[PDB]
Amino acid sequence: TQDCPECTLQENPFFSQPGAPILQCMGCCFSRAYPTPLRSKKTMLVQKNVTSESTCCVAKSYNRVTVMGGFKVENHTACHCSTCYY
Amino acid sequence: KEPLRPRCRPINATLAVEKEGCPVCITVNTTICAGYCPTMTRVLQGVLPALPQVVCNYRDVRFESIRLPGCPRGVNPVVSYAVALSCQCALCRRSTTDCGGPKDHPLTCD
Ligand SMILES: *[C@@H]1O[C@H](CO)[C@@H](O[C@@H]2O[C@H](CO)[C@@H](O)[C@H](O)[C@H]2NC(C)=O)[C@H](O)[C@H]1NC(C)=O
Ligand SMILES: *[C@@H]1O[C@H](CO)[C@@H](O[C@@H]2O[C@H](CO)[C@@H](O)[C@H](O)[C@H]2NC(C)=O)[C@H](O)[C@H]1NC(C)=O
Ligand SMILES: *[C@@H]1O[C@H](CO)[C@@H](O)[C@H](O)[C@H]1NC(C)=O
Ligand SMILES: *[C@@H]1O[C@H](CO)[C@@H](O)[C@H](O)[C@H]1NC(C)=O
Repeated sequence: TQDCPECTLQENPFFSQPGAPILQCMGCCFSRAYPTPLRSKKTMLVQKNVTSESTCCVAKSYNRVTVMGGFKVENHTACHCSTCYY
Repeated sequence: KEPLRPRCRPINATLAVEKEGCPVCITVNTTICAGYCPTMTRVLQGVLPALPQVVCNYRDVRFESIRLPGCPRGVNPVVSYAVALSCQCALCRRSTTDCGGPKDHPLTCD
């Protein structure tokens, strides 16, 4: 029976310069997949036999900065599980 | 149980089974895949081939049939359903799977 890490702000350690950390939203979010219902099939040009419902650990807010010379990284500042195919 | 955010594993639930043509719609006990899965987005821009994310998904499947009651003479009433043996955390391949978001509890007759 296994656990999954909360979706939170971790620290990216390749871009983090001391006293200038870059935060990344890493973590786990709830998802599920069951077989596509009949209703839905009668909606598809190409029948999909399985339906996946999913949320994903993403940035609620962030600021695009630049670091270590010329990397143009986006530094997150709040996470949450959201639409996965954005 | 002990996990707060359970990793992807089959969990049994009841799903609505019906065939276009028989009076009733029934429900059968099966196992689907539901759980948590680790995702993350890149911080570095210059977005090199954007990192595709994973969904909790079927691994090993089994099928079980059932004879639908009420079906008139002629119509075939045996309907097979998928049952999750193994669940795994992998990407949603858009060829076979309908990769979408949360519809609130679609597993239901009527
Ligand atoms: C990236 O964003 C973080 C988040 O605000 C910035 O670091 C914050 O700095 C304050 C003051 O030291 C501390 O609270 C934390 O280190 C960070 N905030 C939080 C809520 O933990 C960081 O400066 C940003 N990086 C750049 C280059 O702007
Ligand atoms: C959804 O449809 C896919 C495509 O046929 C199924 O995948 C195949 O499953 C069979 C057994 O049912 C295997 O023998 C094949 O090797 C699989 N092929 C591929 C490309 O995946 C899948 O089993 C179906 N899943 C559900 C839940 O019904
Ligand atoms: C599926 O597993 C067992 C099988 O007997 C079942 O009793 C249980 O209710 C289901 N598990 C969960 C987590 O719902
Ligand atoms: C749901 O389906 C089976 C069908 O025989 C049932 O016996 C059991 O409660 C569940 N299956 C498993 C593998 O837990």
